[PDB]
Amino acid sequence: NSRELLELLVKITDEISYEDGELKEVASKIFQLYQLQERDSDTSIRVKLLELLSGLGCECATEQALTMIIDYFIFLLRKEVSQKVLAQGMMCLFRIGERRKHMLPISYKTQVAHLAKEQLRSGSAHTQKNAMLVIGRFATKMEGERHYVWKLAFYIDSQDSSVRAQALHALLTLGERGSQLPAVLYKRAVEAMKDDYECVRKEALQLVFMLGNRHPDYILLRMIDAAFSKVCEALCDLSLQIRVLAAELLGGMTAVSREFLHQTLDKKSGACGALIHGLEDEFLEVRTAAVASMCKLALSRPDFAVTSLDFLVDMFNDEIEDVRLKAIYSLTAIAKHIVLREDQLEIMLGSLEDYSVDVREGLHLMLGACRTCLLMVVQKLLDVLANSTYACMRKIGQK
Amino acid sequence: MRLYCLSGDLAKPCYIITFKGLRIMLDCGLTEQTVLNFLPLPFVQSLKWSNLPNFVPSRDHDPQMDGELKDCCGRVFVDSTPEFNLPMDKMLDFSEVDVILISNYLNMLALPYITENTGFKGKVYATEPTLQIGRFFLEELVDYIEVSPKACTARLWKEKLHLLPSPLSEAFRAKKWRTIFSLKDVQGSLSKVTIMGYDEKLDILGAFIATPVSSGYCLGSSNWVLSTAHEKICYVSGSSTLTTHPRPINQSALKHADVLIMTGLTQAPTVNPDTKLGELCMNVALTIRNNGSALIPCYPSGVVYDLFECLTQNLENAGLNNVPMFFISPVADSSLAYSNILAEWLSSAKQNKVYLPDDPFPHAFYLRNNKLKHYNHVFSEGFSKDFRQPCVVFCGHPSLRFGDAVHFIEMWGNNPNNSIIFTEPDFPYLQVLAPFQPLAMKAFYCPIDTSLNYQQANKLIKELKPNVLVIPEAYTKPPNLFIEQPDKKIITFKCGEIIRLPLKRKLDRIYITSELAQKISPKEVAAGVTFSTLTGVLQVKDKVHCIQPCKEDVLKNVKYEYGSIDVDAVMKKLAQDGFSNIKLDRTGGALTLNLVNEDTVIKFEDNETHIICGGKPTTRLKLRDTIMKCLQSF
Amino acid sequence: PDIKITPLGAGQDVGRSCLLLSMGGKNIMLDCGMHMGYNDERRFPDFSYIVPEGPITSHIDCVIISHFHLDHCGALPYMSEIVGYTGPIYMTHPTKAIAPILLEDMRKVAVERFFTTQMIKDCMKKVIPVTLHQSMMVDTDLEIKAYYAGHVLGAAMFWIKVGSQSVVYTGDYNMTPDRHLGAAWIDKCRPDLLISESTYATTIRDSKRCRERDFLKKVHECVAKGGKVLIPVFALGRAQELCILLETYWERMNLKYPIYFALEKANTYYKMFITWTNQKIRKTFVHRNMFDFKHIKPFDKAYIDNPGAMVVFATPGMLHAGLSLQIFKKWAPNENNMVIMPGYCVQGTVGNKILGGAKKVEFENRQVVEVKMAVEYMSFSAHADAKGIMQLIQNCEPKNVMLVHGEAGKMKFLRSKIKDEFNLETYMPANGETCVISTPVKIPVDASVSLLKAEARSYNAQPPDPKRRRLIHGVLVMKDNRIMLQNLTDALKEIGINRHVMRFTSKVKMDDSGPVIRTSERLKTLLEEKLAGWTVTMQENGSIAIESVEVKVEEDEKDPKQKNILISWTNQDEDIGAYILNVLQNMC
Ligand SMILES: O=P(O)(O)O[C@H]1[C@H](OP(=O)(O)O)[C@@H](OP(=O)(O)O)[C@H](OP(=O)(O)O)[C@@H](OP(=O)(O)O)[C@H]1OP(=O)(O)O
Ligand SMILES: [Zn+2]
Ligand SMILES: [Zn+2]
Repeated sequence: NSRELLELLVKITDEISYEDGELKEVASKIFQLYQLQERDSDTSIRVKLLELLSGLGCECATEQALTMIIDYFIFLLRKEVSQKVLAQGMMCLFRIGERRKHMLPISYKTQVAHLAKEQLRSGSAHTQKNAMLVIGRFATKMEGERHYVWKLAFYIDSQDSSVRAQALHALLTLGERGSQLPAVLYKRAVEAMKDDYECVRKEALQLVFMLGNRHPDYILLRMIDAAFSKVCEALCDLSLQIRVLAAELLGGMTAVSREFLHQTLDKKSGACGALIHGLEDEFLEVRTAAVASMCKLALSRPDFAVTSLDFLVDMFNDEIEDVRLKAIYSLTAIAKHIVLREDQLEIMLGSLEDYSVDVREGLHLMLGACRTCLLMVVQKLLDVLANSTYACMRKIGQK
Repeated sequence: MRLYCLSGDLAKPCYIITFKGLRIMLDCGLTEQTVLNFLPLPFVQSLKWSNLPNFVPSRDHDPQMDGELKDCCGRVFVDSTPEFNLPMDKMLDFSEVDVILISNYLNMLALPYITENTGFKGKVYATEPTLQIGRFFLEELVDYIEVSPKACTARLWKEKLHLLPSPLSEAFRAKKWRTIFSLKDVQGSLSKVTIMGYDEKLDILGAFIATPVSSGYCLGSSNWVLSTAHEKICYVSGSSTLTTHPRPINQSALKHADVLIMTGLTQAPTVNPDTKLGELCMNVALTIRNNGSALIPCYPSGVVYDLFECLTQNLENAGLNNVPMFFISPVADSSLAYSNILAEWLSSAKQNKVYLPDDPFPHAFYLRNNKLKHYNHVFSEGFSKDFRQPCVVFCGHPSLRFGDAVHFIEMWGNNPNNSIIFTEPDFPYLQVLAPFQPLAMKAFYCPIDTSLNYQQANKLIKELKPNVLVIPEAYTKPPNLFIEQPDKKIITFKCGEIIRLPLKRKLDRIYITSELAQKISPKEVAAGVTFSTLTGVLQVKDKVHCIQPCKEDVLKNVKYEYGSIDVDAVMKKLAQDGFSNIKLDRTGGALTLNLVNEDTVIKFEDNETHIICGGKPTTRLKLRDTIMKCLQSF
Repeated sequence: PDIKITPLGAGQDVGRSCLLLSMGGKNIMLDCGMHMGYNDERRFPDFSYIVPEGPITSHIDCVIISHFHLDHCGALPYMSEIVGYTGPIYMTHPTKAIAPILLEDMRKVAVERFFTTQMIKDCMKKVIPVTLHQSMMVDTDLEIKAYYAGHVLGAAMFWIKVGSQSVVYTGDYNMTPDRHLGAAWIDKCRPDLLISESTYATTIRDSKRCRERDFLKKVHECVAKGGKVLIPVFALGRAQELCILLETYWERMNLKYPIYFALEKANTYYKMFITWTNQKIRKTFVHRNMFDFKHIKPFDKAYIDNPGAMVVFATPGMLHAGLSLQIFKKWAPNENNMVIMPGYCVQGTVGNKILGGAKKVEFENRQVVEVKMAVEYMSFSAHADAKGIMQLIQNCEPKNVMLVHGEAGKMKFLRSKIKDEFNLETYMPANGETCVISTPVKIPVDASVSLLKAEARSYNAQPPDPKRRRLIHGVLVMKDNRIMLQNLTDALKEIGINRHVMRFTSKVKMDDSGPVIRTSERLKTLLEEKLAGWTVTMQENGSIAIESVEVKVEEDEKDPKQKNILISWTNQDEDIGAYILNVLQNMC
C-alpha cells in the first residue's frame, strides 16, 4: 500500500503543472498526508510531498499563499528528524527563494535564514551544504555582516570538500549583494587555495579576487599586489577550469600597480612570468583568456600596451582560428598607444593569406585603425584582392 | 542505497543511484524511437507530403486538430518536427546529481538535455572514443534536423489519445517530448566531460573509486565499477561476448559485486548476427546482379566498419568488381579519419596492424583507391560527378525520418530491382517505411546486433555470481527467453520505481599511527579472538581518518571488566591481606560483606559487584585492589 | 619499511640511464638504456649487480621503459636475450611501436664500425603495452600507472605502488608545451619519493618565441649567403618539431632553398598515434595534417658535394656514428656554413667536443679536421628547466626528492634551492651506490560505521575550529588478521562474554539546617564553579549527575542540621568520582 502511494506520487509529480483558489485545500491535504506518515516509513513519500508543496509555492503569485506555504515548511521542518527529508526541505526552500527573491516579507526571510542556521550543527554534510545555500540567498545585509560571515567562515575548515566549497560560495554570495567582508578573511581564502579538490580552490580564488578588489590599499604588501600574485600563481593549476578562470580574473583587477603588472611579461614573486606562461598554454581556452586579460590590462595603461605589443603580435601566427581572431581584435582595440614598425609588420602581414573570411576582415579593420612601412601595407593588401580593402584604403589615407 | 529508474525504454537506460551522500547518474540516453510517429523531413521535396488527406477520428472534432494528423493510406502520422523522448526530470532535479557515468556513445545522446539549462554542476565521465563518437552522433542529429527544418505546430493531438488509432494511441508520455537541443548546447554539454580510460581508478570526491572496465561492444564502450574497501557496485550495459573489432569483454573485474545492475540485451534475441550478416551480403549481391541498387541506412560509426569489409569480401568473391560504395554523412570524413586513430581500443587482429605501420581498419585502403567515397550530403559538390549505378549507399538516419536517406527512398523507390536492408533492431522496419508504402522496392530487414541474447546473459550472471541481481521486469518474463537464477535473489524495477536496494554498510577503513599501535595490549578473551581498548585523537580532514595518540585526563585510562567473580575469591583473598574479620551475609541469591575496620559493605550479585558505605580514603583502596586482582580485565 | 634505489646509470651523469628500485619485497628496473659516448663494456648497464652470470627473471618483477630514446631503451634486447629475462616489460603503445626502429638503425650503424634483428623481434614479443592512467595490476601487491610526460611521442612518468609505498619516476619530461606534444601532467598523488631528471637544473630558458626566432634567423642568414646547414637528429623524436617549424617558416617567408630529411614510414607512426599529441593537432588532423610537409625532400648522397645552399636533417644525432658525422667532415673546413646542435651531447661524443670549444677534431686512423664552420648550440631538446622542476615538485607534493639525469654541480644548486623553498630532502646518489629512504608504518583498521557516526554527531555541536581536538574511543578487536574498532556492547555481544560493573557510592556528612534541596543546589553551584569543564545535570528527583556520577540523599535527613550525601560513581570514571570528593573534604 505504501508502494502504491509512492507510485501515485511519482506519477502525479511527473504529470503535474503548478502554473495551471484551491491551493489552500490541496496544501492542507498534502500537510495531512505528511502527518499520518509513521517514523521508519518510506522517506521518499515525505520528500515527494515536500517537493510537491515546494513547486506549488514556487508558482503562487498571491503574496499570502506564499507565506502560508512557507509556514507549512517551517512547521514541518522544525519537527523533522530524518536528515534526508531535512536536506530535501532545505533545497525546496532554496528553490522557492530564488524563484521569488522579491515577495517574502523580511520577517519571513529572517525566519527562514534562522531555520537554515539551526540545521548547521546537527546536519549530515548534505543538510549542512543545502543549509548554507539557503543562508546564502535568504540572509540580508546588516545581519549577514554581523552574524553570518563568521558563522560561515568557521565552515571553511570543515571536514568535507562539499561543505568547504559551499561555505566559501556562501561567503561570496553574501559579498556580492552587499556585505562588509573583513580584510582578515583574506588569510582564510589564501589557505583555501591549497585544497586537494578543484571545487574548493575555485571558490577560494573567487574570494581572493573579491577581497583584493574591494580592499585595494590594505597592508599585508599592498593586498592587491598580493592578490595579483596569488591569481598569477593560479595559472599553473592542475585543473583546466581553474586555469581558465584565473586567466580571466587576472585582467579584472585594474588597480594593481606598475611595478607588479610589468613583471608579467618581464620573465625571470609569483607574477614574474605569468602572462608569458599563459600565452604559451596548450589549451586554447587559456590562451584566449590570457590574450583578452592582457588586452584589458593594456587598454588603460600606455606603457604596458607598449611592452605588450610583441607578444600579441606573436599570437598572430597561431594555428587556431579563435586565438588568431582574439589577438587581432585585441590589437584593434589597443591601437592607440602603439606605433607600428617594419619587423612587426613582417609577422603581422604574413597572416593576410587566410582561407576563411573572418581573419581578413578583422585584420583589415586592424590596419585601418593602426598607425617605407606605408608601402608594405599597400604592397600586401593589393595582392589579396588580386569592399573590405576599399574601406580599409579610405581610413589609412585619412591618417 | 536507492535506485531511481528514469527510463521506460529498455534499449536506452537512465538510472540514478545514491551510494554515499552522492547521486550518480548511469547512462543518460535518448529514446529516438518516438520519431517514427512523425512524417519524414526531406531536403527539397515535391507535393507527396503535401496534399495528404487529413484524419478525422470519427467523433467530435476540432477546427485546430485538423491538419495535425494525416494518413499515409493505412496509418496516421503527425506533421511536425521529430520530438524525441528523454528521462523524467522530476524524480530528481538533475542538480542533485553529482556525477554522470556514460558507457556507450549511444547511451549518451540526451546529455545536453540534462547538463545545460538545468542547475547541474557536477562532472561527466566517459572514455575518449565515447566522447568523440558521441560528439559525432550529436552533431549529426543537429545537422540532419537543421538542414531542412519544419515547425513544431502539432500540440493538440497530445491531449487526446483514445480517439486516435492503434500505433500512436500508446504514446508513452508525449507531453514531455522535446524537439531538439542546439549546437551550442552540445558544445557546452561536452565541455563538462572529462576523459577517462580503461581501468583508471579515479577517486570521486573522497566517497568511492570509479572505473570503466571495457564491455566489448563498441569503440570505447565500458561497464562501470564503483568500489570502496568493503562494497562493490557493478553496472553492465553494452557487453558483447562474440569476437569483433572492439577490445573484448573484461568480465574478470565484475566478479564479486555486492550489487549487479544489468541493463542491455539484444532487442532481437532469436537471431544469430553472423548469419544475418551473411543474409545481408547475399541480398546485396543478388540485387547488384539484377542491375539494382542497395541502400543501407546506418549510424555513422557503428557496424559500418564491419559492413564495408564483409561487403567487399563477399562481393569480390561473388565475381562482382567495380561496385562503388558511398558513405554520405556530415560526420563521415571525421568518422573515417578518427577510426584509424584508435589502435589502442581495438581487438588484437586489428591492433597488431599498427606495429607494422598499416591502417588497422581496411576502409582507409578503400579511400586510397576509389572503391569507397564519402560526402557530407547528397547535394555536396563533387557527388554528382562520381555518382554511378548500380551502387551500395551507406547513408543517413536509420529511422528514415530525417537525413540523406529520405532522398534515396524517393529516388530509388519505384524501381523493383532496388532494395533496402535495415540492420538496426531499435527501429521496427515495417513501422519505419510506413509512409512510403507505394514502394515496389524490396526492403529486406536483416538485423545485426552483437549484444548478449538471454542464453549468454544467464551464463554471464551465473559465472559472475553477484550477491544481488537488479534487472528490469521485462527480463524475468517469458521459448524460455527470460533470466532465471534460482540460487540467488533477483530485484526488479519498472519504469518509474524507487526501489531501495538492500546494501548496508557496516565497516569503514581508517588508520592508526605506529605509537598508538604499539600501545595496544591484546588480551585473550575467547578461542581465536582477543580484545583491547583504544583511545586517541582523530584527524579526518576529508574522509581519510587517522588516529593519533594522546576529558582526555581520565578517558585515556579506561579498561572494562568481564568475567563475573565467584563466591570464593573476594573473602578468600581479603581475609589474609590484613583484615580477617569479614562478616558474610550469604542470602539465598546474593552476598553481603560487613567489615570492622570501618563501616563498609560489599554487595555481590551474580552479574554486579558494588559497595554502599565508605569512609576515609584508604578504606576504598583495599576493596579496590582486592576485587580487581581476581576479576578479568581487558 | 624502506625504499632502496641503486642507479646502474644516470647517477651524477647523463646517458645509459637505468635504475633499480626495491620496496615491499619487489624489485623494479626503470628504463634499461645505453651509452652513446662509449662503446666498450660500459656502453651497457652492469647487470651483474642484480645477479652475476645468469638470467635475472627470478630477481626482477617488472621492467618499465619511459620513452624510446636510446639512452633509456637502448639496452632492451641486450637485457632480454643476452643476459636473459622472460618476464613482463611495460611501456606505452608508441614506445613499443617506435623502439624497434631506433634499435634497428642503431644496430645498423653499430655493427659496421651486438644484438641482431631477430632478438629485437623476440624482445618486442615480451612487451605488454599500457595505456594512459590505466592501473596495470602486475602480480598482487604491485601497481603501475602511466602519466603523460611530453618530450617525445609516447613518453611517460610512472607511478609504482607496493603496500602503501609509492614512487614517481619522471624519466624525461618537459613542463612546457611545444608544437606537438603538450606538457607533462601529474596529479597530487603525494609519493614518498620523486625521482626527477635535472639536465637543465641551473637554467631558466627564455621563451618559445626567442628560441624559435633565433633558430629561424640563424638558419635564414646562413642559407641566404649560399651556406649550408647541418642538423644532426634522430629518425623519430625531436626532429619532427624542427621540421614542423622550419616548414612553417618556409611556407610563411615563401623561400625556395632545398631542405632534406636524410631517411621512410616514420611519419605514419605520428599519424597512427594522434591521441598522444597535443590539442591543436587533434583538432586539425582530419583536414590539415602536419606530418607531411611538401617542403622536406628525401636526401641523396650525391647532394653532399653540390655547390648550392641547403639545410640537411641528418640521420644520427650528436654526430657520433653515421651520416651526420660524414657531412660534418665534408663541410667542417669551410667558413659561412654551420652545424646546429639542437639537443644534449652526452660526453664522449663528437658534438660534446664541438660545443666545448674545440677547434681540432681527431678522428680514427689519424684524421685531423679544423672546424672553421659556425658552431651554434641551441636548446630544442624539450627538457624541464629549473622552473619546471619546481613546478613538478609543487604539483605532486612528494616527501622526498631525488635527482638523476644531470650534472653534479647543477644538482647541488637545485638541491640548495629545493631545501630553501620546500624544506624537502633531496638525494643524488652516484652510480653504483644505494640510497635508502625511511617511511612510517600506518597500519589500517576496519572501524564500525556506527561508532564513527556517533563520534561525528558528538563533534558536530560547535563550528569546526581546527584548534580543538576529538576524542574517539572504542574496543579494538582482531580475530584472524583483521583489526576492528567496535563498541563495547557490540564486541561483547559478538564474543558472547558479558560485562561486570563495579559500582561505588559513599556517604558524606556535612552541617546544614535547611532542606536538602538547598544543599543539592549549593553542591551544583560549587561543582560548576570549581570544575567548569564537565556536564552537570540536576535530575528533578533531586539527584545530581556528572556523566557517570549520580548524587543522592538518604533517609530524608531525619536529624536536622545533619546532611548525608550519596556520591555514586563507577570505576570507568574513577578519577572524577574520587578527586571531587576530596574537594568536599577540603570544604566541609
Ligand atoms: O541511518 P543513517 O546512518 O543516516 O543511514 C542512511 C539512511 O539509511 P537507513 O536509515 O535506512 O539505515 C538513508 O536512508 P533513509 O532512511 O534516509 O531514506 C540512506 O539513504 P538511501 O535511501 O539512499 O539508501 C543512506 O544511504 P546512502 O549512503 O545511500 O545515503 C544511509 O547512510 P549510510 O548507509 O551511509 O549510513
Ligand atoms: Zn629522451
Ligand atoms: Zn635522457
